[PDB]
Amino acid sequence: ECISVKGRIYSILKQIGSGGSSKVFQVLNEKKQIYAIKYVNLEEADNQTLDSYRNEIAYLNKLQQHSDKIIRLYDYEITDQYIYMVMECGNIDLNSWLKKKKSIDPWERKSYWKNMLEAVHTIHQHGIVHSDLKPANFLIVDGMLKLIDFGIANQMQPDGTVNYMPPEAIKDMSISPKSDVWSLGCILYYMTYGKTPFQQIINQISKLHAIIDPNHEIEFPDIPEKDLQDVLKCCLKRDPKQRISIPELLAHPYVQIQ
Ligand SMILES: O=C(NC1CC1)c1ccc(-c2cnc3c(NCc4cccs4)nccn23)cc1
Ligand SMILES: [Cl-]
Repeated sequence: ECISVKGRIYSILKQIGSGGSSKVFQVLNEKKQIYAIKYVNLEEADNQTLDSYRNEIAYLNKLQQHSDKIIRLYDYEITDQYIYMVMECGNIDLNSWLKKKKSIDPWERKSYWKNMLEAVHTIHQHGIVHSDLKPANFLIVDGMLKLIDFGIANQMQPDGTVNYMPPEAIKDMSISPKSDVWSLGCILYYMTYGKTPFQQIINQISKLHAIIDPNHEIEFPDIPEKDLQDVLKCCLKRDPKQRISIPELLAHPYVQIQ
């Protein structure tokens, strides 16, 4: 089982994901290095879908030079029939790593948050609001967390959830960078307390209710890191105008004082 891309040949080791007409494979080049190749079948694809994938590739190419907390794109090939993207392969996604972990190391949680902030900061500077951040969107490679996509095209499922949905995303059924702060908050909450803020409410219709509800209060058990407590509280403010910004989160003692 092989894949060729712009001259070069690759052996499929394992399929790691699949979505709308796309598949992500862990593969090897001739020198026995590991990559992740994404394949998209374009045969039965809208002009909307095509344009979203074109928009994804352009943004991923551009955003290469600006942060190394964005997945590396080594090469790509696009025709009317398919797209191949040769990207970095990670060790493990952040969702799978959080589910395997007993207790999160305080220094390693702070390192990861820094990484997430840098990645999301970067896409914001180029006018992208992701809008659907989850642990599944971050990948552990080398020592660092990297963002793997931009919420531009359809997300890959591993081979959903509303636990990270911001209140204004539910309230706007009748886009701000503050929306990414909420979701990033929820990942940090999970990294801190072992649960997302509303992971206790199993009913999805009931889950959407607590997120929008001012009179529902999120609990914050006290911890050694009083800075971390505060970061969590400012990210998880229901009113987006009063919610903390990425550039503020970067000036925050939790991230600055070592
Ligand atoms: O589609 C992606 N990004 C859009 C901008 C183009 C995308 C999807 C998956 C990956 C990727 C690259 N590496 C991984 C990975 N690695 C852990 C593994 C799981 C199984 C074998 S390795 N798990 C999940 C996803 N991985 C990178 C980019
Ligand atoms: Cl912001």
